[PDB]
Amino acid sequence: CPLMVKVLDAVRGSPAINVAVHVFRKAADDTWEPFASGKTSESGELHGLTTEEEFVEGIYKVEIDTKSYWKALGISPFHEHAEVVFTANDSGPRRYTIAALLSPYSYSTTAVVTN
Amino acid sequence: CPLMVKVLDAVRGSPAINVAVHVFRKAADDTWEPFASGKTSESGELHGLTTEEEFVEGIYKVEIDTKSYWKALGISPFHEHAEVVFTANDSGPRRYTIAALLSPYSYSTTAVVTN
Ligand SMILES: O=C(O)c1ccc2c(=O)c3c(Cl)cccc3oc2c1
Ligand SMILES: O=C(O)c1ccc2c(=O)c3c(Cl)cccc3oc2c1
Ligand SMILES: [Ca+2]
Ligand SMILES: [Ca+2]
Repeated sequence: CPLMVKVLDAVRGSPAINVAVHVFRKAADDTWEPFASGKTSESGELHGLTTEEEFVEGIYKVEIDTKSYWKALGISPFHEHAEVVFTANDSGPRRYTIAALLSPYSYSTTAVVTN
Repeated sequence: CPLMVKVLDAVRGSPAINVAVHVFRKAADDTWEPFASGKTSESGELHGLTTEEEFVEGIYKVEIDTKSYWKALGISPFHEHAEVVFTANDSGPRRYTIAALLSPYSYSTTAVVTN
């Protein structure tokens, strides 16, 4: 599991459960090709998106469907989605966690990259 | 101007100066059409992107070129850019400040919307 996504809710103080997440990889023609997707679990985590063999160097986009999340909770949101765009670089063994903390008019994201 | 962008640097505790910002608007064919662009000043602020006439309803994407910013400071950062995607003016004109706070492996963004 080289890529995991974790989503937290800053309003309710909880994991963000059942959030749709789509991962795309940038193609040679600069378009975004679907790569993996899923919904966060009760812990706010989305595991099993990809494998070591599939996850090659490149530019990836993680789109978190925050608008649908807030709407399911009855809360008025600002963003259409949260988008995290990054380069995967093979500098020895690495596992990537893309984490996001959501509020209705703000989000924060960090990368936790470990060996 | 109804759209302002402000960027801060969380490593230095300073405005993020000379950050390139590109704004796109979703077209009727669902592609991202260029809308406006500029760069942050010595205060970290970007004024004058657009006008009340040009800033119509739509879905907008504000791309903040964080990688180019860090690279100019001699730092290899994680993200390619920070992306802020939102529907604007759906209930009439508003003024939007899109703020971002940058670190090499993380960013936060918030919107301040006023009438
Ligand atoms: O990976 C985890 O377990 C984990 C735990 C805590 C956080 C967290 O508090 C956090 C904050 Cl403030 C801002 C932006 C992203 C974040 O991501 C996290 C991720
Ligand atoms: O518009 C301003 O003047 C302004 C002032 C402070 C902040 C700020 O601290 C801040 C933080 Cl912590 C996290 C994410 C976005 C932010 O945007 C700001 C914007
Ligand atoms: Ca490389
Ligand atoms: Ca409308």
